[PDB]
Amino acid sequence: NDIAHNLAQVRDKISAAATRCGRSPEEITLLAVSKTKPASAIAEAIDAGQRQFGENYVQEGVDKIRHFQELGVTGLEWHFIGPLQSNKSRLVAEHFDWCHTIDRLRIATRLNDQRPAELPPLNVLIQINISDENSKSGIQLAELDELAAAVAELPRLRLRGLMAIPAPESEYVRQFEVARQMAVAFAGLKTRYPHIDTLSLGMSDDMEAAIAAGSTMVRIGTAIFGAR
Ligand code: PXP
Repeated sequence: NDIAHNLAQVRDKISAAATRCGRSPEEITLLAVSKTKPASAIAEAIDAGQRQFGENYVQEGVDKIRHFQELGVTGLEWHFIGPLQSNKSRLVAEHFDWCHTIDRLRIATRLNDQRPAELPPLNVLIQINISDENSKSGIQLAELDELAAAVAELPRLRLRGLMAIPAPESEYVRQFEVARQMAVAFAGLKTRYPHIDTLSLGMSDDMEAAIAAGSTMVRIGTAIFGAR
């Protein structure tokens, strides 16, 4: 693999997908999903221009984070995008800049209470289980309003929007409709809540549908770093 080459290609596809549907490419944030890839591979991405990285497992994330802190690398943004058990919340709160997987209030409160006061608030997204009946992550859409309100008062967090890991679909129509469900909910949150600007939605194979539907952040793993 040439990570630098993949980055530019993915970025071209992102830019193509945004322009094709009348969006500025500036609206879509590329989040490089570096789970199960060595810090050397992240380094190749960092050198090529990538600054935003997503990790699914806490210790693996912190190692990579501590590592690039020691090298002195600036302007990085680390998103934790895997499920978050209670006993591993302290590590996420101390080292990450974003968490995409808030799906119950006890975990949000722990993250709030373990977040060092010198750090800016942890940017958090509420995860919706929009279409996956084999998953236990994410709330139902009916729960969004209540959970968003509870989480919105936590002063060491900053509620920024919604995330969803849709059940896998092959039909492009279903990818788009499911993503549109999320964008509608995102839209509705934004009419009421301050600084709702992030809809984390779309991976390597449903990128186009997700961007057409209104996603602001795609989470690309395979098309950048190869397979896992
Ligand atoms: C939460 C999350 N986002 C993004 C990805 C990236 O998927 P892909 O490799 O197809 O780009 C993954 C892979 O597990 C993921 O779990």
